[PDB]
Amino acid sequence: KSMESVMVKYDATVRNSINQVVQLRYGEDGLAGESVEFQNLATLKPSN
Amino acid sequence: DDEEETYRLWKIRKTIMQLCHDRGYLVTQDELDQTLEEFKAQFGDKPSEGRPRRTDLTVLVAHNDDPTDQMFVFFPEEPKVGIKTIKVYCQRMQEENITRALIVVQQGMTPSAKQSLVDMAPKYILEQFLQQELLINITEHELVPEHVVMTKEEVTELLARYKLRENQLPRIQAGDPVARYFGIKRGQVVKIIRPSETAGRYITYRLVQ
Amino acid sequence: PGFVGIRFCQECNNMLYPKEDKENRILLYACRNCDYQQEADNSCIYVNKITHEVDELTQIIADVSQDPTLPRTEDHPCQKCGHKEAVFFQSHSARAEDAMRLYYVCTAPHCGHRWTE
Amino acid sequence: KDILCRLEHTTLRKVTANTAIYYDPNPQSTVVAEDQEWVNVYYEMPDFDVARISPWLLRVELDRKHMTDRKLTMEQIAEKINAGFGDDLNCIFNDDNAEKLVLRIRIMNDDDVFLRCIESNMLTDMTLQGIEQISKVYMHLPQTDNKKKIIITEDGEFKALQEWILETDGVSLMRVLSEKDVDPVRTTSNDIVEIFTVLGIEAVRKALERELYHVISFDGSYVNYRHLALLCDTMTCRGHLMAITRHGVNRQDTGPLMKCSFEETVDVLMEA
Amino acid sequence: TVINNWLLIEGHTIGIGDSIADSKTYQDIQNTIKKAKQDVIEVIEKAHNNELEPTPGNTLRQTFENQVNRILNDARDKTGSSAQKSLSEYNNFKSMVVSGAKGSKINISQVIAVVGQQNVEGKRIPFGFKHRTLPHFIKDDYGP
Amino acid sequence: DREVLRVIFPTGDSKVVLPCNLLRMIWNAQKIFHINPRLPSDLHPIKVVEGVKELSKKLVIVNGDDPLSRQAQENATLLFNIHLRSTLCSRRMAEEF
Amino acid sequence: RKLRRQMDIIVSEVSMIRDIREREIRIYTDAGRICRPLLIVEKQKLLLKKRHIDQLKEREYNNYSWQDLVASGVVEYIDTLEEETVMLAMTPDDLQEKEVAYCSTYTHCEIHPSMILGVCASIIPFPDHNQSPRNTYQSAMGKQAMG
Amino acid sequence: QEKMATNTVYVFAKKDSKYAYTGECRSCLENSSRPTSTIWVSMLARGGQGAKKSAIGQRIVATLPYIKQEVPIIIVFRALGFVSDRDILEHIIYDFEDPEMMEMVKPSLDEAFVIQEQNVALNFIGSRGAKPGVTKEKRIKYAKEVLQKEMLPHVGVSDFCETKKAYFLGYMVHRLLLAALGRRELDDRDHYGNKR
Ligand SMILES: [Zn+2]
Ligand SMILES: [Zn+2]
Repeated sequence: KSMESVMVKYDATVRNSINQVVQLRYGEDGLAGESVEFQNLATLKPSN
Repeated sequence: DDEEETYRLWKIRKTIMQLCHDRGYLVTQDELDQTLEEFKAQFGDKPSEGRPRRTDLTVLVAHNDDPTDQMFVFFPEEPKVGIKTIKVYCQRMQEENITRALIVVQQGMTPSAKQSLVDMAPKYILEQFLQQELLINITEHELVPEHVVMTKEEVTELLARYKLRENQLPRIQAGDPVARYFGIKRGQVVKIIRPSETAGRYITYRLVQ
Repeated sequence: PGFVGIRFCQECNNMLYPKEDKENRILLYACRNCDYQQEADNSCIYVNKITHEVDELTQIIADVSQDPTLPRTEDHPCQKCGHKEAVFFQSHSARAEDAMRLYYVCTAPHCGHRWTE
Repeated sequence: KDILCRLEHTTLRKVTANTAIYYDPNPQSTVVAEDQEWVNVYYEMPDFDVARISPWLLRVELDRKHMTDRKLTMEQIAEKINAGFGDDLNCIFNDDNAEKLVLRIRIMNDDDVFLRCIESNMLTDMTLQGIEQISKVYMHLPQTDNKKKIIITEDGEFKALQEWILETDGVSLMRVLSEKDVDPVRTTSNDIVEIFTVLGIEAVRKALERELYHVISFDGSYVNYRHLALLCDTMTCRGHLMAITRHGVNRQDTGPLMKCSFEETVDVLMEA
Repeated sequence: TVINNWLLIEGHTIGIGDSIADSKTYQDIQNTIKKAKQDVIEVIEKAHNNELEPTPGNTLRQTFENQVNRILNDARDKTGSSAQKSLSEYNNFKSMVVSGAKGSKINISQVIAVVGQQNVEGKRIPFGFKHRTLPHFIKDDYGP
Repeated sequence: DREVLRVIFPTGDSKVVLPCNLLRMIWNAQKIFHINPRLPSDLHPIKVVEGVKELSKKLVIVNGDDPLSRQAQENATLLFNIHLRSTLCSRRMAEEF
Repeated sequence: RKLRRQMDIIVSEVSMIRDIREREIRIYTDAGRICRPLLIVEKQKLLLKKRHIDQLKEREYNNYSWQDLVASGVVEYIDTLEEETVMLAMTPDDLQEKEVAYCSTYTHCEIHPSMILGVCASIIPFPDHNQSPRNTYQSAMGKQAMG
Repeated sequence: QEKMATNTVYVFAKKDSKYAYTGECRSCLENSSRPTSTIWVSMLARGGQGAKKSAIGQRIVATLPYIKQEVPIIIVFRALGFVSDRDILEHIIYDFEDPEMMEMVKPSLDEAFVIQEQNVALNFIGSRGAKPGVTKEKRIKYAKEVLQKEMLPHVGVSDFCETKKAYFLGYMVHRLLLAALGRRELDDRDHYGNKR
C-alpha cells in the first residue's frame, strides 16, 4: 500500500502517482529483473 | 585539559577549511591540511586562557571567482551564544560589505537567537554549527556520496531534458547536515554521484525544500 | 566495616534518627514523635555494600538437610561431627548464581553444620 | 581496550565496592583507622570552620579490579568529582599503598541526609569514562570480509586485513566519530534516525539499503537490488524518513482516496 | 512424464531398513555419547570446585553454559557425521538428501544417531520447578 | 576500467548481476560454429575492437545527444560495458576463445 | 501425610507442601487444583506389593477397587505444588536398584509414563518415535477421523 | 477455565513500570458472594534518587481495592491500630539481627513519620477513594469499611480480624523484601502450582 503506484513511464523513468521521479532509470540501470544473471568480472581480482 | 582543547580547535579549523574548499572558496593548500604541531606553533598551544584562544582564528576566505563575497568565520568565546553576542558579529559584518558568515557555537544556541538568525536572512546570511558537527568532515564518510551543487543553467538544462518541473524532483531537507555543510538555500538542485552495484555509477538530483 | 541497624525509642518505641551535637561534636539518636536522646555507638550511621560480598552460610539453614530432592554425598565428611554424608546445593538466590558455588549441609541429626567447599 | 574504556559509559556505581557515611569531627583523630590523614594534618587547604567544619563525611571504598580494567586512577576520579561539584565538595584519595582504595568526601562551607542524596546522585550519573546513552561495548576480530579491512597491495592484489572492530550496545554518532583513534569514515551505525540526524538523507538511503540487505540475506536468501533500491528510494524521495505506517504514508500529497485506502479511512476523508 | 514412467520400472521407496545402521556404527554412536556425557560431568565437577575460570566477557555460569553447549554440539555433529558415513549408497534417506528433493543431513542424523539438544528460547530447558527441570531429577542438575 | 571497478567494489568480490551472459554466449557461438580451437583463428583483433565499440554505441538506455543524456547513457551501461570489454577483448578472443 | 495415607481426617485431594529452604508449610484445600495419582516409595521399595495386585486382579469378587488402594496408603494424589518438593521415580525397575547412585532418596514413583499423554495422544502408536509437531498434528486429526 | 490461584501471595517484576518489584494477592474468601479483590504491595523503584534532593531510598506503596492513590505501607499499618514503628517492624521483619533488610525498609518507614495516629492514618486512607469522603465524618467510616471488607477477605471479615490482617500484610511486605533481596526467587505466572 506504500508503493502501489510506482511504475515505469514511457521515458524509461520511475515515477509515482503524482509524477515525482523516484529513479531516473529503473534499478539505476533501466534493466528489468528477469533477464539478468550472476556474472564474474574478470578485470577484478587479478594481480597487476 | 589543554592539549585536548588545542586538538579540538585544530580539528574544527581543519573541518572549516575543508568545508570552505568544498563550498568553492579560496583555501590555501597548506592551510587546507596542516599538521597539529603546525597549528600549535602558529597559535600558541594553550587554549586555556592563552595564545590560541577564540576570536584569534576567525578564518576569512574569499570566493574562487567573484572574490567579493566572503564568509569570515566566527568562534564565540562563550559556550551558549545569545543575541547580544551575535550583534557584535553583525556590527563587524556591517562594518564590511559582505553578507555571508559562519559561527561555530560550543553549546546550543538560545532559541531567541535562532529566530534572530532568520530575522536577517534577506539582508545578510548567518549559519551556525555546533562543535560536534565540525569534529568530523561528514563528506569523507563512506556512507555520504559526492554531493555537487548545480548552477541555475544546469538546472534549466536538466528540467528541459527530462521535461519535468522542480515540484517532481526527489527533494532534500534544508536542515540536512550535508545541505548545511554546503550551505544551500531553498530551491537549489544538488546532483549526487554515487556508485551502484548494478550500473556502476548513478547520478540523482535533490531539489532543496 | 559492618551494617547499621535501626535504633528504637524507649518511650514511644518509634525509630530514632541521627543528629549532631553543636556543643560536644558527637552524634545523638533523637526521636521525632517524643523528645528522647541517646548517645551513639559508632560513627557509621549509613552503609551500602555495592560489590555485594555476602556471607552465604548465614542464609543457609540446617533444616534444608531434610530435603529429599537435594543430592547427597559420602565424599565430604562434616568437619564438626565427622558424619560422612552431607547434601550439596547451589546458592538459590539472586545477586548470585553467576558462580556455581557448592554449599554443603551435614544431614546428621542434631548437628546441622553447614560449610562451603 | 583503551578505546573500549574511553567509549563505555562508566559510572561511579560500576567502580565502587562499598560506601558509607561517618561522623568524624576531628580529622586528626579519624575514627576509621587511617594515617593517610597526614595530608589533612599538614594540609593548608582550609582547615575547618568554614570548610571541613562538616563532621560527617562520605567514606567510599573502591575495588582494585574495576579500577584496573577501566584504566582509572584516584586523581582522575577526584578531579571529575571536583569539576562536577565545584568547591562545595572536598575529596581526599588514597595512594597505591594497599588494595583498599579510599575516597573521603566532605561538605565545604538538607543537613545530614543531603550527603546521602548527593551520594545517590554521585553513584548514578558521574560519567567517569565514555559517552552517555551507551551500555557495555563488545570488541572482536571479524571473519566475513564485509567488516575485514580490504586493502589493495602495490601489486594490485586484494588483501583482507583482520583488525579489531568495536560494536556498541547504545547509539551515539557525531560523538564517537569525534573520538581519537576512531576511523571517522567507515564507522557505520544500526539505527537509521540517528544517521539521519548525523549523516543526512542520502547516507540514510545507503544505510537503509545495507541494513535491509543484511536482514534479508542473513538466512542465505537472495533478493534483487532493484526492489531494495526502489524501497529505499521511495522512503527518501521526500527529504525525510517516510515511515511505512499511517504516520508517514498519509502525510504526503497522494490523494484522499489513496490515503483512505490505507488503515485510517474516515478521518482522511473528513479532513479532505 | 518420462522420468515418472522410468520410475515405474525402477521404483523408489523408503522404509525401516533405511533407518538402521550396522552395529559398529551404533557402537561408535554410543561411545561418542558416553565420552561427551563424561566430559560434561567432569566440566560440571570443575565448575563446582571453582576450578573453572570465566571467559573474558561473561559470567562464570555462562563460561560453564558455553562449555556444556559446545561439548554437546560437538557430540551432535560428530555423531551425525559418523552416522552419515554408513548409508551404503542404497539408503533412501541418502537418495532424497543427495538429490536435495526432501530432507537434509540433520534428519538422517536425528533418525539414525541422535536427536540432539532440545532448546527453548535459544537456551536449554529452563528450571520450571524449584531448581530442577522435572520432578524426576535432583535439584541443581546441570547434566545433559 | 580496472581502476573504476576497484573504486566501485572496495570488497574483493565480482559476483554481479548483468543481463547478457557473455561467457555462455561465447560458448554457444563456439558450439554453433564448430570452432575446433586447436587451429589458428581467423578473426582480426581490430574487428573485435571496432565491433565492441560499435556494440557499446548500439546499447542505448538513454536517448539524446546532449552531454547530460550522454553521461546518463555512460553511467547506465558503465558496468556492463566494462564487463563487455573484459570478456570480448582481443587477447582472450585470440587465446582462450 | 500419615493421616492422608489413611484418610482419617484429611481428604486425599488435600495437599501439604513443606517449603524447606524458607520455613513455610502450606496446606491447600481449594477447589480447582490439578493433581495426579502417584505410587508411594517407602525405602527404595514400592508400597505396591504383590498382594495388592492379587486382590486387584480379582475385581467384582473381592470388591477391591482403586479407592481401596488409595485407602491402603499405596497411591496418593500429588498436585503441582507438591511436585516441587517430591523426588519422583520414573520406573521402579531402574530407579530402586543399587547402582552408581543418582539420589537414592525417592518419595514417589510414576505409575506409568504413558499416562502423561492425553486422550488423543494415547491412540498414537509409538508416539515417542515421531517428531513432536507430528504428534500435535495427529492429535488435531484424531478428533476428526470418521467412525 | 484457567485462572491465577487465589489467596496466594505472588511477587512479579513490572520492568517497564515505575515499580521494581510488585507483590499481589488475589484474595477471595471461599463461599463469599463478592468476587476477588486484588491488593498490590509495590515498591517504587527509582533506584537512585526519587527525583528529589531528599528522596533517597525506595518507598513501598500499596494499591488497595476501591482506592485510587498509592497508599504507603506504614499508613495502612498505622490505620490497623499499630502506632509504634517497632511493632510494625516486628510484623514486617521477623528478625532484628539482619540489619540489611531493616535498612532497606528504612526509607519506607521514614516516609510516613508525620502521620502517627490511627485517626489520621484512617483519614489519609479515606482520602482519594473511589467514593471520596465528605468531611472528617463519613470518610473515617468509609476507610474503616474498606479495611474491613475489601482488602484481604480470606484472613477474615470481623472486628477482631485487625491483627490477623496486619500479620498477613506484614507477610506480603516481608516476601516483597525477600524478592527485592533475592533470598527468594520471583514467582512465575505460568507455573501450574500458581493456577486454578
Ligand atoms: Zn520517641
Ligand atoms: Zn555435622
